[PDB]
Amino acid sequence: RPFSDIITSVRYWVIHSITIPALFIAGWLFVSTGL
Amino acid sequence: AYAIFDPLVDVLPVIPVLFLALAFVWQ
Amino acid sequence: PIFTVRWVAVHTLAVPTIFFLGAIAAMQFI
Amino acid sequence: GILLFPCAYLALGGWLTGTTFVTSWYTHGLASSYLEGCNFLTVAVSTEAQGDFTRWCQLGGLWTFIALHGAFGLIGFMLRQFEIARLVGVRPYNAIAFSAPIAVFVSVFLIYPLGFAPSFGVAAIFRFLLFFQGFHNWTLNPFHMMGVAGVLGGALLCAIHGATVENTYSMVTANRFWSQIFGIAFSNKRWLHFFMLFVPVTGLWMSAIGVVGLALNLRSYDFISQEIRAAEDPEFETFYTKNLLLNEGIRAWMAPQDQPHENFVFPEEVLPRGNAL
Amino acid sequence: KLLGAHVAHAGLIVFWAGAMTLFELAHFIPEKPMYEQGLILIPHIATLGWGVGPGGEVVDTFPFFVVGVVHLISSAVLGFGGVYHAIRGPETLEEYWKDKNKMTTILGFHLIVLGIGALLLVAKAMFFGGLYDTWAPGGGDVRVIKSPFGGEGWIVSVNNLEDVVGGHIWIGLICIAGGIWHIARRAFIWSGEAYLSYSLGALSMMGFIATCFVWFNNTVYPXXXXXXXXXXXXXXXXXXXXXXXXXXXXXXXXXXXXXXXXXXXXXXXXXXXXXXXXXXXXXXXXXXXXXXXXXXXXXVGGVATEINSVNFVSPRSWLATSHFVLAFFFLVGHLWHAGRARAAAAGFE
Amino acid sequence: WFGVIMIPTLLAATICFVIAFIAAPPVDIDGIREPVSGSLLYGNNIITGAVVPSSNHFYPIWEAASLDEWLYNGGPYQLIIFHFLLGASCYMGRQWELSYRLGMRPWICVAYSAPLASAFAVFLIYPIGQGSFSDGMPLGISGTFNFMIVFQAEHNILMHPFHQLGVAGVFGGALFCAMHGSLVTSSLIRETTETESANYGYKFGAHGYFGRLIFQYASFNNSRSLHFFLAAWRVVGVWFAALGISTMAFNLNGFNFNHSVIDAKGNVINTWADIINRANLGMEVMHERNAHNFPLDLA
Amino acid sequence: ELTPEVLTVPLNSEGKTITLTEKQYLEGKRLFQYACASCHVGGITKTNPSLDLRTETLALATPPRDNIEGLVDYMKNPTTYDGEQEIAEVHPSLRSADIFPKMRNLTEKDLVAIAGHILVEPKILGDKW
Ligand SMILES: [Fe+3]
Ligand SMILES: [Mn+2]
Ligand SMILES: [Mn+2]
Ligand SMILES: [Mn+2]
Ligand SMILES: [Mn+2]
Repeated sequence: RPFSDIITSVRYWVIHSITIPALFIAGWLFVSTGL
Repeated sequence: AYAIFDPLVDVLPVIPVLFLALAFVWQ
Repeated sequence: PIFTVRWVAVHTLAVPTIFFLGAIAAMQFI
Repeated sequence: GILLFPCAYLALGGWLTGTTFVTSWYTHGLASSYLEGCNFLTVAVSTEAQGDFTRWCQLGGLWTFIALHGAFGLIGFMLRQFEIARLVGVRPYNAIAFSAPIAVFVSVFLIYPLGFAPSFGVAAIFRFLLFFQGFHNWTLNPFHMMGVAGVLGGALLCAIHGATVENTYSMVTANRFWSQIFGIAFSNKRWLHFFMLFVPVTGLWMSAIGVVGLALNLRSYDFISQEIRAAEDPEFETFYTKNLLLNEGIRAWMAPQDQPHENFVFPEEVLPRGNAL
Repeated sequence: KLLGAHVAHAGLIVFWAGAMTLFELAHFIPEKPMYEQGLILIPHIATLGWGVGPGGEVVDTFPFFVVGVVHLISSAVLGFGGVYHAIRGPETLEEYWKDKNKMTTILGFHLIVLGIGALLLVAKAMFFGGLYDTWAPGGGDVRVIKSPFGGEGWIVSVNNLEDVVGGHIWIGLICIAGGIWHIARRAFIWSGEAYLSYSLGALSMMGFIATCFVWFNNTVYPXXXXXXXXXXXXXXXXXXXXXXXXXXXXXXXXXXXXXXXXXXXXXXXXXXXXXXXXXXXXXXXXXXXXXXXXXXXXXVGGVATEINSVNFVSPRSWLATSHFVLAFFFLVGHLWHAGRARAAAAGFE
Repeated sequence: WFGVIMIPTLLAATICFVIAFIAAPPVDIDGIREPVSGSLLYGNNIITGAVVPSSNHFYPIWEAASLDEWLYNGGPYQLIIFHFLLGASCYMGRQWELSYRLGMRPWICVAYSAPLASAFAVFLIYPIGQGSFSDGMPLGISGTFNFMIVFQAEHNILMHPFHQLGVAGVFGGALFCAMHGSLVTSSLIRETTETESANYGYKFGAHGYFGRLIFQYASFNNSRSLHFFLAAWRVVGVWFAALGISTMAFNLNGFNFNHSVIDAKGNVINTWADIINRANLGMEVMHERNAHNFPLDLA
Repeated sequence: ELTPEVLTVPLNSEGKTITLTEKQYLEGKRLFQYACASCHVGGITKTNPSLDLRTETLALATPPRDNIEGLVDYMKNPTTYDGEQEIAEVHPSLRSADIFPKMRNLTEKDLVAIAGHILVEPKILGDKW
């Protein structure tokens, strides 16, 4: 994680933003309602 | 059916000035 | 600081915030 | 400071885990499939035990790890007094943490514990029920009276100072001179920045007094029984001590369900407390 | 944008309170089990809403459902087109509002609008319905006509409930005609903030008072009270005991025992002739139904203020803990705001 | 000095308070006292009705007999309670008058009084809903352990809604302010460069660098008035919550919780929330001496 | 854990027995707690000298209302313990739609529901009530 320091410029960062919310829910609602 | 009358009465003062003025900060 | 991660460390433990968000919605709906 | 990162990860990784995927089966029952009014997690079974993660974390291991990694890891003031006082300066805030946060936890895990199984709660209603039933068996302590006076003395010192300094650019600014407007009302501050020193010697000295009072009651002290009023009741009396020992002596007798081995027959419609029901 | 902030607020508060009443009236309305969720539908009957029990469904839902729908469709219609003063046009106006004392006196002529709007809405009963109290059904008439006490008397809805309507026609027509006519000059710092704090401090004084007056003397018959879950509860314990033995006059702890202790200045017996022979059978079994649900807070042990299971919901307890909490919080922020106006022209932050 | 009432309220509530506490030296021991309440009831008198007396009580005019009147129920407390509304109102009215007229200090009186009149107005607001008698605050006022046991069962019930927010701010703010007043007092614009001769050297007259280096770990105050916004939050966020939960606790209350009890077939599993919480309260606290006998629904 | 043996409430004092469903028990649990729990919170009684609806109190009735066909008839035709004084006006019943405006819509179908709900409630535990 190089680049420059953050403050209030980086939001979703395009990719890995909606997929991050689809990968977490793919291991929480699954490992709870049918593990 | 129009049974969603109870969902438009409460949200008429729950959402406004709580998500339409707090985040926007217009005033 | 580290130039290898530094800031990217606390987010690893904060990942458990979403794990508890889905487990609480699966036991309340069923 | 790598220890503080390994402790804040274990304490936050177990607290959020126990109140989402745990149980008890050794002491009542809570955290039922992530649906509880308190989301408590402690239990503490009556007693190397086993060697698993589901069987070992059932009877205990939950509070046994939160009190082992959360109390020993501690740090905070111990990690800041060796990094701030070495770079910047003023290691005064370290004294307040070693009494208001260090003694507050080290007392509930070294006094009530092994002095015998279930120690205390670690939640919202869990720590509210243990401080209600635990204070029922004792209460009216002399040392615990200081711990309650400090929480009302340091909070009032910050409220009377925060509302007097803000109302004291413009003609106000910030240079004091409000020692004549408040002095004619109640006492007077000698200044000298003693506003921060008095608040630190109030919240730290109160937490150290309340912790010493709770560490004594468990390790066998006195507390209850005025001794003077408990022996002087031949017939008609009634006071603030006779109505307190009856609202805690009869309330703790019935509804007993804490101990799963000591308690047995208490109902049968012949227990204590009788007024109207 | 001072006038537009009042319009967009009146249209958003009336359409939010009206729509919440129309969505609740169609959600509930069980059959006979009332008093179950109806904080907005309750004050309606005290002016126009059948009598005693539910009227029906077709002709009964006309003055209740159509009256609320016409109030929200006429409020949101005026608020939708009125919110144009907060988005465009000329910022601020005066015509024939500059913080002037001479112009502030003639302005704010809402005394003749609120006086002729509170006396015309109350006296409308003697021309249409007549509320529902005192007797058993409905039927306004006569005129009981300051008449009551000069001090703070919220519980004025005593024996004669007709004195409530007559107290609006006298104090209203004298306030509207005396207000429009009123339009040393050293009477506090006249301003826009000083008039707003006094307007909120007086409105909150009537809110904290009505949060008890609308839960004690009359106000609403379907609702319970602290004197209903104690007096009726004693009447249900004495009527069930007398049916097995009778003769109320013993000692269990310190007088009273069964009923009537006689303290202060009254006998509290309520006529010993109506206790022995009695004259209630259907009215006594109905009153004991409300006391068994409590008013303060309805909801192994039992089911009450500590450890419950299956119940419903409290009556006026929701209004005396949501509106009363909002009235005591707004009054604390209004009286404190008054000090910011008196120390602005003679101090400044 | 501005409002002519504080000199006639605080003086009457301090002379009558010291006179009542002396009449109970039969069994005080500096703790309980007030042994006059073992006859008929605690203090049922039914003083006034609905929003207190206004249309025209036992206060300035005892009447009845003479000495047998002031020794029954509330007695002198009926006059002392009337002084709390006059003393607290004057303690906030004169505070906001000897600040703006004396120099320049707006507010800080309406907010600071929110905490003082939070418990003072709570003793009067309660009787305006449940019982206008005088029960609640023990006559004479000593220790006050009854308002920590009774206010647990009912008339407020199990605290776990609004009273759970204010109790965490006043207690948690005493530990946060203890550190804030200790760091600045350690090295800032009050010393840090005066007496440090290993004793007490002569002083003669760091706050901008110690406000972001010590309170780091994530951020900082980021404001010169951020510390004043934290001290005002412990006097408003916890004050209006304590007064708000008490003002609503007349008959409605809240409590919630009820009972989890959800098994496989349907029985009673129980847990720490309302099953074990109301077990030590709905049996020990529900044992109020011996007053009730007829009623069973409400104590 | 609701088994077919628990919800097997008797249908007579002779030796019969019906067989309700998981949908029937859920129907009576919301009707007996929304218009009867106002004076029967947890099966207990607010206006009676210890008159619960346990299977030890109903069996002592005249006739025994411990069945599903005996308790259902008692709902509309209310009694007064000894079964001598007709309390058809004192207590709310299905026959008195004038006083009980709650069960006005309910028919003889919801009668056997609130009855079987009381009996089944006593089968959840071993002896605790
Ligand atoms: Fe400071
Ligand atoms: Mn009491
Ligand atoms: Mn009671
Ligand atoms: Mn009680
Ligand atoms: Mn009581």
